[PDB]
Amino acid sequence: SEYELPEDPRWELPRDRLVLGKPLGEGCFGQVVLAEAIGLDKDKPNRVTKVAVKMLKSDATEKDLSDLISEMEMMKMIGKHKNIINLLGACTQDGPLYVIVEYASKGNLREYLQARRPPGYSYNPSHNPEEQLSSKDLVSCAYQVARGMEYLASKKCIHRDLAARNVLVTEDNVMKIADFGLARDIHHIDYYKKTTNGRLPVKWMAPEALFDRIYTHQSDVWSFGVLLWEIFTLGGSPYPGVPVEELFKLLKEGHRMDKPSNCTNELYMMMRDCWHAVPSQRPTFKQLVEDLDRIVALTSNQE
Ligand SMILES: */C=C\C(=O)Nc1cccc(Cn2nc(C#Cc3c(F)cc4nc(C)[nH]c4c3F)c(C(N)=O)c2N)c1
Repeated sequence: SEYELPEDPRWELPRDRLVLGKPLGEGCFGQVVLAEAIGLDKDKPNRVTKVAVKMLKSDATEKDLSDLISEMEMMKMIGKHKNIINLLGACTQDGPLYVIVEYASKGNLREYLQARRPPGYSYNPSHNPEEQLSSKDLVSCAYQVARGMEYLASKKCIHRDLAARNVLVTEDNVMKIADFGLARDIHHIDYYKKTTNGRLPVKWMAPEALFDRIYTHQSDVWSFGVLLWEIFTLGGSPYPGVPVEELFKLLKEGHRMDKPSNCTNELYMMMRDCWHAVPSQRPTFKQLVEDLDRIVALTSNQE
């Protein structure tokens, strides 16, 4: 009420049409709760949709608020795509700011993959394992992420933290890139500081991002290579046993993670190409999409 929150009639949802439910997850993407929205779709005003609702914490500063507004406005400018988390609406009047986005019921991609490990990869940590993925399913996962990044890059959006923990999976097994709308911090950052889930984002950074804080579409392609490695280890942890100060050394001297046990030579070579030392020599997302499209069609669904 103290601030001028922007009301956009095309996106604004009355507060009374949002039935809030349980908090979602452990807060990696903010204070997010599950909800049911009534009549999100103006042609179907009596139908309910499950949605995720982002809000600010109790300790939120004016900086946290401006960031959430900016994230909302950035999602509008980027537009809709099947393979990103899409904006569905917002509540800016008669209460705290709510930003309403698509709900992904199967967790992030790392958790999705780990729960589908065969009991025979590292162990399956889920107490209720889910059915194993085919080789085609895994390549299709990579294809969908590539398609989401190709769309984001076409809108001049650089993700800067592309990783399996930032891909969410819907009930229909659609991959959606998350947390792309975020303004870049104006301060320098700590290379050793984990997120709230304890991830160590330096292991997804291209060397030019590591050493000189240069982020481009080409550095997202490097991260995509790390994500491909995460997919074919079914949620593995990159650079196992390598401390940060080692990692800096190792990348400079030109080594790269070893191929996952269950990964074709062709997909490993795509990983290695994404990890070209020279940014200009990496594939583009346009090329990756085309190549993964072809690989999906040729990859067996039988094992
Ligand atoms: C740190 C531990 C932790 O909480 N991990 C974790 C993993 C997977 C899923 C969840 C819970 N969860 N969060 C979301 C979300 C979201 C979301 C927004 F609210 C707003 C966004 N803007 C942009 C550009 N991306 C956004 C985004 F992903 C969801 C969900 N949408 O379904 C779930 N289930 C917690």
